[PDB]
Amino acid sequence: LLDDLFRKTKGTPCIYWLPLTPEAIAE
Amino acid sequence: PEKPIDREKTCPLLLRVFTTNNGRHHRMDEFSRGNVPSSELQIYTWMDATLKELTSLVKEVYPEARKKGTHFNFAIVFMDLKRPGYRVKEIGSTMSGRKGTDDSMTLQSQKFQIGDYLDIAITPP
Amino acid sequence: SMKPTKVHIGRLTRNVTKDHIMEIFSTYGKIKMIDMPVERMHPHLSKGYAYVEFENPDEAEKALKHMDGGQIDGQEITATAVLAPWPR
Repeated sequence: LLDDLFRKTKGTPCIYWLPLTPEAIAE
Repeated sequence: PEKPIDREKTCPLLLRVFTTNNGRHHRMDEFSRGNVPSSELQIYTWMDATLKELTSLVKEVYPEARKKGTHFNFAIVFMDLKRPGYRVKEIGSTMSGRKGTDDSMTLQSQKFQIGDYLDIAITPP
Repeated sequence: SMKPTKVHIGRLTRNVTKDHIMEIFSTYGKIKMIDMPVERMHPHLSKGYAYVEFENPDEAEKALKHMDGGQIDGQEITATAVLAPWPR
C-alpha cells in the first residue's frame, strides 16, 4: 500500500517522497 | 497545537532503530561520524507513532520479545550541535502484556526530529 | 527579465542525501549543478537544505510548481527560486 500511495527512492537508505497533487497545484 | 496525521496523504518518515537484549542502550561511540551499530531495523512511520505501536513492530521482527513480561526501554539518539557529538535521552518504556503510562507517548510529543535514531534496550522477563 | 533556473530546497530531514535530491528533482528536468552544504563540525550531516540548478527556466518552474509544499522523507519541504551567483 505504501508504494501505491507514495514515491520511493532507489538511493539508500530508501526514503519516501510525494509531490503536490495535480489538484493542489491548480488550486 | 498538533496537526492530525492522515497516513494516506502524508508520506512516512524513515526511522532507523537499534536494539539490545540486555537492558543497556548502545554507547555513543558506536554512532560517531555516521557509523551505526549492527542489526539496524528500518521502519517507515509517522510523527504520531506511539511507543505501543512501535513496540508491536519490534515484536513483529523479534517474536521472542512477544513473551509476557518483556521490557522495552525507548531512548532517542540525536546529534546535539552544542556539544560536538551524539547524545542519548531515555524517553519511556513499555512491557509486553501490560498497559503502562508511556504506551501512548508519541515521537512528536518528545520533540523527536526526523533522522534522530531510536535505541531500544530490551529486557527479557 | 530572464527567468531563474536555480532553486533552494528547504526543510530536508537528516536522512536526505545529495543522491536523493538528484534522483527526486531529476523528475522535473536536467540538473546542471547541486550544492548541499554539510555541518562543518559534523561533515556526515547536511545543513538541511540544497540548491538545485536546472538547464532551463521551464524545468525550474516545474520543480517549484510540484515540490514547494511537497514532501520528502515524511516532512513538508519548501522550494523557492534563487537569483545569486554560487557562494564565495
